[PDB]
Amino acid sequence: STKEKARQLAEEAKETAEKVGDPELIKLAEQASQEGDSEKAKAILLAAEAARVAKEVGAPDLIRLARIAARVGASEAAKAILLAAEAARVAKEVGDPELERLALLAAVLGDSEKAKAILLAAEAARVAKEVGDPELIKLALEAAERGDSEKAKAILLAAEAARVAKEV
Amino acid sequence: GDPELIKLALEAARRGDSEKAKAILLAAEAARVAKEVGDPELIKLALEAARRGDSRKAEAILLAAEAARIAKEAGDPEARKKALEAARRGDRELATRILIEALLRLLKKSTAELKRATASLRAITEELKKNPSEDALVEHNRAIVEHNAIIVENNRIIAMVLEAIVRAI
Amino acid sequence: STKEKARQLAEEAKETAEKVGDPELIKLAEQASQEGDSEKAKAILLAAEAARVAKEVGAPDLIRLARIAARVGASEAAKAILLAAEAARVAKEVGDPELERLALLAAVLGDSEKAKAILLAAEAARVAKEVGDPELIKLALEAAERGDSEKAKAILLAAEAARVAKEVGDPELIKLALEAARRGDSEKAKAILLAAEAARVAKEVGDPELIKLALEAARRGDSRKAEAILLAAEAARIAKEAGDPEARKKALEAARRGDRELATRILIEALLRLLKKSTAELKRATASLRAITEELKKNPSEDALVEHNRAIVEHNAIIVENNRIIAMVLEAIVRAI
Amino acid sequence: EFKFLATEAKMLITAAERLAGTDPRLQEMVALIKKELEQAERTFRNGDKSEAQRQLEFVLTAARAVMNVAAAANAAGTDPLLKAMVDAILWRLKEAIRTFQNGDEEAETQLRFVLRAAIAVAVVAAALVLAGTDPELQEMVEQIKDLLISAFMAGEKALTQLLFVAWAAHAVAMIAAAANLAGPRLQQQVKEILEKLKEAIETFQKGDEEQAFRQLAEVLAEAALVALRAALTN
Amino acid sequence: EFKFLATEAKMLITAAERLAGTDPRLQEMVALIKKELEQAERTFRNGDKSEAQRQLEFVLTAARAVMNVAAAANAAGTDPLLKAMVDAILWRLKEAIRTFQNGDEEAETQLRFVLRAAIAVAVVAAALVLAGTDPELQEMVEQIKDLLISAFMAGEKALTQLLFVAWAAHAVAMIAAAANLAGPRLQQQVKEILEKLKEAIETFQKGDEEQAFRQLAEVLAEAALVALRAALTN
Repeated sequence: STKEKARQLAEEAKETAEKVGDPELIKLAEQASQEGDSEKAKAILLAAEAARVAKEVGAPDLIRLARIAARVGASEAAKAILLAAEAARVAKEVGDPELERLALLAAVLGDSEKAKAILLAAEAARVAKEVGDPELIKLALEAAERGDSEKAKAILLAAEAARVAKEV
Repeated sequence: GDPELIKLALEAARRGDSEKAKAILLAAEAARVAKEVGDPELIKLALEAARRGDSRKAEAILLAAEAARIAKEAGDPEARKKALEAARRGDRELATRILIEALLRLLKKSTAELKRATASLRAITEELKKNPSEDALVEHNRAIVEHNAIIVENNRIIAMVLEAIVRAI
Repeated sequence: STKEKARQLAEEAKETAEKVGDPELIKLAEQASQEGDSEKAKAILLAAEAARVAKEVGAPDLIRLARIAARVGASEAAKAILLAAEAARVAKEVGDPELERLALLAAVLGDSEKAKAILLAAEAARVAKEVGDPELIKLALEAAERGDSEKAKAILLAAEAARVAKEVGDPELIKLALEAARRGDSEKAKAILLAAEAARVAKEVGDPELIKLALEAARRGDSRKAEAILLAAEAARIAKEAGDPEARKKALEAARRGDRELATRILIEALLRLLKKSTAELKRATASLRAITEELKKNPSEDALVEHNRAIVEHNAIIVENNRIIAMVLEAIVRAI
Repeated sequence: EFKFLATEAKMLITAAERLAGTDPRLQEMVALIKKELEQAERTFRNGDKSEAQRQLEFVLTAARAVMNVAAAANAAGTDPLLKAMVDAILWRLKEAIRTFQNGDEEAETQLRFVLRAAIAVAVVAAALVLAGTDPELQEMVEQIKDLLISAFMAGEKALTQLLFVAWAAHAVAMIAAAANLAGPRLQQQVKEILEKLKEAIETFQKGDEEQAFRQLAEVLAEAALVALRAALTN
Repeated sequence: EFKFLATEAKMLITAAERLAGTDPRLQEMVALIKKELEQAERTFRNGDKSEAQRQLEFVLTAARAVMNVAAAANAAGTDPLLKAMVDAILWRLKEAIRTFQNGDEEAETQLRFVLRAAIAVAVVAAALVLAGTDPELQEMVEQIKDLLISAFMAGEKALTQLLFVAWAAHAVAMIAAAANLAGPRLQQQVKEILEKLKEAIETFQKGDEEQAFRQLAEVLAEAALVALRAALTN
């Protein structure tokens, strides 16, 4: 079931790449299918989803990052690029450039942990700007610079708690 | 259209394993839900369960497929992804919880739609009241029927959510 | 958090005192807040609630009792006065003066146990007068004079079991209720009540094995087996309403087994089938209402508007019926969960 | 030695402090290195002479990569991908500095490549800064940068790949400097070394590890030989 | 590693074989290194993996210094003092290669400086090759070369001195490359970094080890920063 799962995940990779605007990642996915690497197939799939979320966000850095990750078949780098494109969307919703830098850095380092950290930190910055919690935004920026997903999720939950408290 | 499920059913019939046959049935149902929704990972997990014969994993995959179908009907792709993750995990408790959250969101949406429909029906009633005629009574009755149909749809959504809770409880 | 809880419970005490008609208890509550005694605060609160329930009942004895309890800060006496004012309301609903004497005595002695005894005994006397069970009323009066909350609750449950038996026609259940009242076993009386309910469901459905298991549980006094038989009887009733005789037979088997989990699962399956049927019926009714609406739209008139409104009302009634079925299923799930 | 090759590290620290005037991450890394330099000099003054030598060797690579990053920032003040990879290498360097400060062994593992990473990064930065109107291979250099980003992901599959990328940048940086001081003999001489360079890069992108590296190194050597005459052509 | 960073040494060997077309001592050293590279690869193929790593690390510095010497010969084909110091470094490199082949320990001692010696030698060679009509500091560069010859004699008193000479050459080579592609804003910007460079060199010739090294490094950094704009000025 390894070669079949590889061909399927790689076909999905090529489809999400063509939807992302990547025919190169689509061809790399076709190659992952022909080789039978489910790891490379899911890597090209996560990278294609990353490129789609980036085209939704608008960062060519993570776009080329996911393109190279699909051309190589890097699953960690592809998941990092996907979570970093989510972080970039959340930051464009929030408006923190240091968060965008941390997200692009997590995508480049391929640290999916740091990428989820950047996503949770962009969410934390958005929730803090909505609540007005400067300590929460500071903790979010500190987690984004550090790449701590626990600290970024804590900043997000603290901004949400401060919002619920101010509303209460 | 799951020939793997049909093969598992034939193998269970030859083996006389009602458990394997029920697992094949649940896997065929999960694969049908995956094909109707478009969850190839769900259909893959269903085929894997049919080859394995795990009625628990197949039922969890079916619950996650129904949850992802409700999510697509609502628009929660994160819910569909969580359902895929839970079906890959093989548990149905998280799938049922996600289906419940999606049903709650869809129920809030249907409640907003029903409030809007009731406001529209009251407006058509006030219009027929201010100047009753053929068109006025026509619009008032049409708004009443539209409110009844919206209430029937909301009740159907609530019934689906309750059936999900029952299959979970 | 002791002083804050004290100030809060004492402010609530003063408020419920002013609502009860007690400015003296309100001032005693303000004093309990200023001192910071959460015990005295909750005491003045329970005494203020006691005075409110008394002003609702009309006994100045318990009123002055709660007033003094708030002035002193007696939590046991305040809870006794509250349960005794509840007993006095239940007795004014029933009409037993010995019960009122026992309730006032529990309020004066401050025995919250005897006060709950008087409340349950007034409830028992009311349920006996409603059912016509003189043994239940005698046990209620004996518990009120004794101050036994267990005996009074047993008399209440036995009067309720006798009422359910008379409404069902189960003389075995009525005999079990009288025996539990004489024994003072609230568990046996509740088992007799559940058995009378199960026998009523069996008679209304026609499940003689269910009525037999109900009589056997009433003779035994197993509230668990009686509740399982009642659940299986409701499941078989839903099955007959749907047409699943296999479900009724499985309910009979489970009631003979004495478990209610299988009975609840069968009731859930029957409710799911009935819900699918009601969903089909509601879709058909919505289609018919839309068709009548289109007919009134193509040619509106007296008959057209009449048919459109009649179809709308029929769809509303079908939706109400489906909602009632869903509510019954949910109540079954709640009684099971 | 541990205090006789740390004066060279001290000149490196003085250069980096004067060459990293932006990217406060670079100033913070220089400060942590000087503290690490101070810690080694104290251990060089203490009986921890072997620990002093180890910390000084680590801080030497740290200062070298920091100078690479500072020269990159000075040579890549206009490339967003370069600034992003630079901040990424800065974060990776802070992580490796915390790891080495934790005694992590794996310090000269990622930083072993992060040193080569900063090398190739400053290489691409100089290739972009000494470029002009017609880069003609900045896309390839971006591809190489992608390959560097890929090397940023290939960091185990980047040890020889980083060296190959640096050698291709050197063949490009030689051609870039030749065309920079040219107004076209140097351009025609660099057009033939760049031809073999692109051929090897396609071969290096064709999974050729020894042959493509050799072809790129020979192209770089021929480019440097032609640059010897191009430096006197103006 | 011992065979994963020796492919980089192999690209270095390919560059040097294509960049050392004269000085048959350079070709002979490249051949002895390739044999030493072959000996390490055999030890890398043998159970002598630590010996393979040591020989590969030695041969890596050997190939680096050999590339430095080849680039110097390509950039100093007209300086007799440079060719003399180059043949001297070639003889010293043959001696250090025989010593390391003898297991001598003292291999990365003189070659430790002879690596920096070849570095500063290629540095001065590039400073002379990228020069033109007005060297204006080739005498100083010859003085530095003298200081390099002095470093050639100061090899223990040359470890930081070689680094300082290389940094001064870099401040000169940056200014030299700036004036090379210039026809005069780059010349005026390099005239101010060269001022601090000569001031530090006089200070470095005044026995100032930290202050003069810092001043020369800062002058080189400012020169490299001005070169970033001078590279787009043409």
